[PDB]
Amino acid sequence: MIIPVRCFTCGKIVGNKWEAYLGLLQAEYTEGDALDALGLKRYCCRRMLLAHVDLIEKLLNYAPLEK
Amino acid sequence: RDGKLAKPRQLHNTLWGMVCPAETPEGHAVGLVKNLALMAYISVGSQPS
Amino acid sequence: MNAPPAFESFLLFEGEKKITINKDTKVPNACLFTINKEDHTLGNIIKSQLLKDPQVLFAGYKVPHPLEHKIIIRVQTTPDYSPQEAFTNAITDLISELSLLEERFRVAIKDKQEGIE
Amino acid sequence: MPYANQPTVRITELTDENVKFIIENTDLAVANSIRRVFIAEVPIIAIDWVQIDANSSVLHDEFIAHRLGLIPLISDDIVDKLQYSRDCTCEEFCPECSVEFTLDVRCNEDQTRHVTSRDLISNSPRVIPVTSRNRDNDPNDYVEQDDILIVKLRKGQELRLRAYAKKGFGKEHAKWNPTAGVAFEYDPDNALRHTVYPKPEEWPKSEYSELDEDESQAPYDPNGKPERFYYNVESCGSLRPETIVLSALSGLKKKLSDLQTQLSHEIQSDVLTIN
Amino acid sequence: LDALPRVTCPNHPDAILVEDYRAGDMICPECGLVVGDRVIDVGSEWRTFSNDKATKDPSRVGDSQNPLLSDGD
Amino acid sequence: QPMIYICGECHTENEIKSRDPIRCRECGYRIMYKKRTKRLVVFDAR
Amino acid sequence: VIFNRQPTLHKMSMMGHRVRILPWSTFRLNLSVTTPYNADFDGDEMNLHLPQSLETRAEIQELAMVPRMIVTPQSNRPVMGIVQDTLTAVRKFTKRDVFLERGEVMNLLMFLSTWDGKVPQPAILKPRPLWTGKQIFSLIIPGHINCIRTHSTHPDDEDSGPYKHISPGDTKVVVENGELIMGILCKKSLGTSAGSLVHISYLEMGHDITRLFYSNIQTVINNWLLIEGHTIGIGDSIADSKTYQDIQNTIKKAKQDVIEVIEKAHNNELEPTPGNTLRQTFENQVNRILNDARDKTGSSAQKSLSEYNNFKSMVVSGAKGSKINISQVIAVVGQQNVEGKRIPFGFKHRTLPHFIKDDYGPESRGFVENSYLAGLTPTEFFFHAMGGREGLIDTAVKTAETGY
Amino acid sequence: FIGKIPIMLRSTYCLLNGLTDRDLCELNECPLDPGGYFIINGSEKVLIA
Amino acid sequence: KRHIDQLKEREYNNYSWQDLVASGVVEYIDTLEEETVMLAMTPDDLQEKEVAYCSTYTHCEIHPSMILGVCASIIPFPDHNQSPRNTYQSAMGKQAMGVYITNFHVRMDTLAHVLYYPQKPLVTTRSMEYLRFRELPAGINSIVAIASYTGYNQEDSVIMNRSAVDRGFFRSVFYRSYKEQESKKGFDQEEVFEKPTRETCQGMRHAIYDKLDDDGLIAPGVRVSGDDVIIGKTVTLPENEDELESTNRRYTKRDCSTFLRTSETGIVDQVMVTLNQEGYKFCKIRVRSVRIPQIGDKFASRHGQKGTCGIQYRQEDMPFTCEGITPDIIINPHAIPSRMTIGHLIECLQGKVSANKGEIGDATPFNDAVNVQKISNLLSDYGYHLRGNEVLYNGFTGRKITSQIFIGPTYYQRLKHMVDDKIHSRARGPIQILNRQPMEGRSRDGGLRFGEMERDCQIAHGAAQFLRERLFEASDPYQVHVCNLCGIMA
Amino acid sequence: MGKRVDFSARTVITPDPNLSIDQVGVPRSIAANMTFAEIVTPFNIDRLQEL
RNA sequence: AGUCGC
Ligand SMILES: [Mg+2]
Ligand SMILES: [Mg+2]
Ligand SMILES: [Zn+2]
Ligand SMILES: [Zn+2]
Ligand SMILES: [Zn+2]
Ligand SMILES: [Zn+2]
Ligand SMILES: [Zn+2]
Repeated sequence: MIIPVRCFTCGKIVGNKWEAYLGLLQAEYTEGDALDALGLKRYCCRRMLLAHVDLIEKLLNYAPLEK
Repeated sequence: RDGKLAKPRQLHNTLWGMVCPAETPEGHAVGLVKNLALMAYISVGSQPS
Repeated sequence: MNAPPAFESFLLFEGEKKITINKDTKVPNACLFTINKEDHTLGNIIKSQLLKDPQVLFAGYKVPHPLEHKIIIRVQTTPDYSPQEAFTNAITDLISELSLLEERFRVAIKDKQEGIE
Repeated sequence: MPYANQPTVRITELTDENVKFIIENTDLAVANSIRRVFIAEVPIIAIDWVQIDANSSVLHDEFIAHRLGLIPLISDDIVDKLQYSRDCTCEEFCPECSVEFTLDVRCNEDQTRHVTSRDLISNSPRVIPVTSRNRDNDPNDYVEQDDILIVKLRKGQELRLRAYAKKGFGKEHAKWNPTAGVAFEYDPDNALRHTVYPKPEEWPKSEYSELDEDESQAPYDPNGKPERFYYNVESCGSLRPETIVLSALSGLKKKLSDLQTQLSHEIQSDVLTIN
Repeated sequence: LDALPRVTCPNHPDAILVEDYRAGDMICPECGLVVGDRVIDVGSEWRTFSNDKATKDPSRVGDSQNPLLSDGD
Repeated sequence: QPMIYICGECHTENEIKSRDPIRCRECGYRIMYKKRTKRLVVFDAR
Repeated sequence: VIFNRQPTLHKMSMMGHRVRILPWSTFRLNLSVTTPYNADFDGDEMNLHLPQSLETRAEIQELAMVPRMIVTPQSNRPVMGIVQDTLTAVRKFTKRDVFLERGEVMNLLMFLSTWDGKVPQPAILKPRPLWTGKQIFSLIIPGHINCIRTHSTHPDDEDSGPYKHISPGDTKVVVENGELIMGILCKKSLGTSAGSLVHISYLEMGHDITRLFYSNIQTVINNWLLIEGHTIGIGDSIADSKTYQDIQNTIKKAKQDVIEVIEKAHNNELEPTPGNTLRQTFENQVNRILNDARDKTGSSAQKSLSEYNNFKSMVVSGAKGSKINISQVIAVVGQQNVEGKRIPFGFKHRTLPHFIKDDYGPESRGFVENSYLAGLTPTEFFFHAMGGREGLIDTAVKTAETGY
Repeated sequence: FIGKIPIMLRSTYCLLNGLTDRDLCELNECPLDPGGYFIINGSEKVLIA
Repeated sequence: KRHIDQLKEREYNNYSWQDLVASGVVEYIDTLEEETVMLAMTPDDLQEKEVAYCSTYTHCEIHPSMILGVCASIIPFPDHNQSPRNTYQSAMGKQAMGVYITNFHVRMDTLAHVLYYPQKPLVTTRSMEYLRFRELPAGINSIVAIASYTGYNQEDSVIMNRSAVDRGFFRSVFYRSYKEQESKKGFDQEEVFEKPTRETCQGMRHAIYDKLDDDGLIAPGVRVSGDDVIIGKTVTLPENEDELESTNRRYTKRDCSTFLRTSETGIVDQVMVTLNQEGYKFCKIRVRSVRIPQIGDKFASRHGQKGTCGIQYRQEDMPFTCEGITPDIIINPHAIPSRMTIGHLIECLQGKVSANKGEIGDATPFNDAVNVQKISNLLSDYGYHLRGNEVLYNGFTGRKITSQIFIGPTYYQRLKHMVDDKIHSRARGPIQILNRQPMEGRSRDGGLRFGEMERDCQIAHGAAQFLRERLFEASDPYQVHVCNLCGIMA
Repeated sequence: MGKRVDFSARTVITPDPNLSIDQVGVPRSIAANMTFAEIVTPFNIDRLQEL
């Protein structure tokens, strides 16, 4: 689905770092470093962004966003 | 079905890479319902001619 | 569904009262305070302020059941000094420590810092 | 009273994002309860009623309501001017106890649109908006500050709704956490032996253990007590970190003073017959 | 008692008789009422197959044979 | 008057509010998803 | 109400309880009655019946009610004793090295039920106040319940060491006048063993005060547990270089000795044991070697465990799992077997196509060298699944037959 | 015409067998759906080996 | 390796697995033939060989972990687990919920559970790539501690971080589709979809017909509940055969409308009207419901540890560490040793290192990686205790916990079977007419069976009045007159 | 010899250490749906009248 | 029926 606002574990807001993240992977592939530049030090916030799958982009392709 | 202990329930030696070792129900049907291995394939049949 | 509304965790009920005091009969000069709609945040601190007091013989609190917002405090003092007064004083004393902590904190923030507001 | 400590404070380091400090000459329960207050008892403003006019998005209604419920609100302006829904005399909501937002967007373009909190707007004056550039063309710009991403949309989809944020605190729902993180630590050389290391050499020394600066590792002291508590309050940005601490101390004072008044009311109103 | 394919409120002549299916009782709206001999609808009742097997229907003590085409099955 | 029914694909109103066959006019589909109530329904964010 | 479960294997499976209303949607049960119902909370449903008269309410209260279902006539020992996590926390708590400050004792006292209200004098007055663990436990033990012995855990010695004059080796559990004098409590004292402490409370002071005693003990020990903690991590699964070399070296000795028995058999130098055939003798002999290897190495692994280890504390307390589990986790999984014997030649004279025809050597036919920590090699893995299946099937077949 | 035989889903006789990711997303069928099972009176019916 | 370079080339070339078979470098082997081959486990072993074992091999394994079937491949380090432990996971993994196909928003499946924020596992097996399991995840990476904390979690239950379930952890949407047909059906009797009225129909259960639209069926977005009647079907039936003014009222038609008896709360998601294969006006209506993880819902790690959520605590009371990263689940330490599911423990340590490094972790069973010591070593380089533990503070009194707790990520599953569906009670319900005894399933709101075996137990109790109450006065009590002169009831 | 009964209930079970050994915690929905038939006396009449 | 729960 979409990225959950605010990491489950601790509470730090995180949806805001998603779009910035995909730009980093196109740049510096060092996923550790990319996560680091976004400021997600502690690993629960890091798993949050690290493990997510952005399923919405597939979902958007169904013709009828009308139903 | 329902009252009959047997050896066609126990994983057999030949099921090596043919049928998943540990993917059969935990109920009374245990070991009778098996699950195909990942690499396993099944012959579709052909004329011997 | 059977889950309480989450605000019911801390709002006092209209037929309830915040604290209740009952005597213990097992030993002389002792009391049992019931604090309703409160938790470890309150219960644990009041225990420590009372134990600081040297006239207090015993002090302890227990949350009777986790699903149930309520704590009990048992306190026992010397015959020469009512246990109720120690409790009232223990809060006031605690109120005073937090007030001094707040004044020192604001002043410490007031120390040559920038972006303090 | 002739046994109350002197609980002293010291700020180490401060930013707009976090505030890190050390408290000395206090009890652990004080150190502890204050921590539980930073999480639960600091009140704040977050969306609490969502009414949806139209939802043609590729997402179900409650899902939009939920994600929206977590959007951080700049309560830098004192939430104290604004009351609680229950104490406030008015029927339902009102301008004095509630804050009104509207979101109305649709994807007419042949390009995937992203819906973000900047699209949500305060009917209320700009003292309580979403955390997105309402106060910062920050010379320290991060070419985004999109605050958050509510949903994604393709051509022909629409989303129209209104929402009423309220003051409430962390004890009732997690959306009202003022904290992003709240570190707490004490006795970092394990002197008091409150934890026992088997093979004590395998553990890494903390950032405050640098006392002995020696590899001698954890000297014992049996007469000791807990002192010197280290904190690191980190804010999600919905409230200035310094302000979170100060409001917490006040809320706990208001809460204690109320218990004292209630207890006084026990002997003042309907006199106690304990003796 | 022959005079009630469904009227039987002793105190006042019936107005309507409502069926409280889950409690299994027949209730009379303007008093208390319980005139029961409960039967939510005997066609729902035969559905006493569940954890027991069903789509060979051992509980099939009654075929239907679609009689409304014929003169009588 | 349930005179709405968004279509199978053309999404035009069916307009049927009677007993006539549910064939969408202009558009061949006869699967008719039903439009939302004007009714207001609140969701708490919790 | 009476509450129960199916299958109702025996009278203790269905008993009277008092309702206590709570939020959310499930039946809550005092952890200690889990065993007579044989429930878990791994997802098990339970059913409740509410009697409908005063005669049946009287009949349940007087006959079926749980403090009265304690000592079963099924085998005149208690049906229920202290279980799970609390039992490990009681072991950990009664050790002679546990000491408490005035604050922790007051907190535990506060959780007790029948507490007279008089804080006992700490076993250490100076230099600072300290209460010992056994001491606080003595407030829980009813009026004057008094056991003996029941030390019989791994500790102390296998009967002759303690007679070497009794040098307080600390294991022996002595209680007098209802006050715990010495020694750690465990499955042997508190468990459902015929000679146990819980048995003496029931038998001595009556059913009700024993009922409050179960409640009382579980609650006090669980709070102490909260400050103490308990865990398990890979730290518990690791020994040392020296143990691990010796483990490998001992398996190397056993494997080489099997090859010696195979060579003796192929040379036809071997002779049968009386009453048996040559294959049975060969098989009896190799089986004796691989088990003996396994037990020697297991006993080595038991010897290497440090006393701080969480894993050793659960087995020694008698909470869950046994000494053999520690062996398998730390040293070697050991022999696999179906219907008793080693893995059959399911192929033509082989076990897997990976092996050569006729390979009685321990690996091609059963026996796994690795531990659960090291991981099982592919073949080792599959042969293990054969041995695990026997256990799954037997559960289903046995369940039907006993039922009948 | 002699009768109607059920088609197994996404086999070469299904309509789905040639289409790319784009056409299948267009048709409203998930590209990731494995297929291989019949559709009978609106029910997915899979045969068991 | 030249064949490999063509396989890399496939990204823009016609070369394929069939070409690979055409090189004759791979063969297909049935179980009868597999008996007569000499089969090397791995290229490594076939290489080192000199006098090590034999040299007559004829085939070799393309990868040994392939012996697993579809569900067994999800479970990471399956070889560090006790074998039946793997079998319970293969059942439960198949049992979990998540997203089950992408186009699910337009499918009218009878019953579905969709998770909000599924994540791809931090620890993975290489096979999982071939399952598109990266596309359709089944669960979430929890931060887990194996501790005892409050004893709520004994005997296979778990303590959960309630703020984590609040910030949206493991939330799900649930859908049920109710379906109804307007059959022309009978000779003269007829069905119509329309809003019933107490003036002119037979039936009229006390349940509310007012939510029905004038069309005869409700509409999307309206909140529904336990007694709501969602579709208004009616059956005109008596034609008028009861000759002569059987009028009064409610005589034209009986009611049989379709109403909620399974989804005791929710919203109407969709209402869909069409005509089915028979050509009758036909309907499907879907209701979405949202399940919050609660005391009684059931979860499992991937190594067959299922357990119930035994309580939930605020993020204040969870134990916390250093930064204060409080665990979302605490699974009880007594669960591991007796079940020996050691692989679950490697997954935390593998999981901690992957999340922390930022690289997703390999857990494919058979490799040369010696994976326990080397994962531990990486973790120490990052700065934690080299073997995983952490010093966690007591969440209540803020104190430090005497020992350390083992904590880190693990993929967890919320399983289909959830408390709110199973709960049941009866207090005088409907009665079946073959026995005049209570109903059997909840589908008919039934009672429970006081079985042959439960009966036997009460005898052993000697509670005869209660045995008599339950097998008689509580279910089916009846009064009969018998003749005295002859024992026959007649 | 074994029939279905009325006044019966079933749910998933979960552990509660703060519970006495012969208590069982029971959900509100089951407590409100289940009933017990009390008989009215000349003294508890006032309490039942309250209920 | 089968699937499935313990
Ligand atoms: Mg058990
Ligand atoms: Mg169980
Ligand atoms: Zn976080
Ligand atoms: Zn107002
Ligand atoms: Zn009436
Ligand atoms: Zn159309
Ligand atoms: Zn007669």
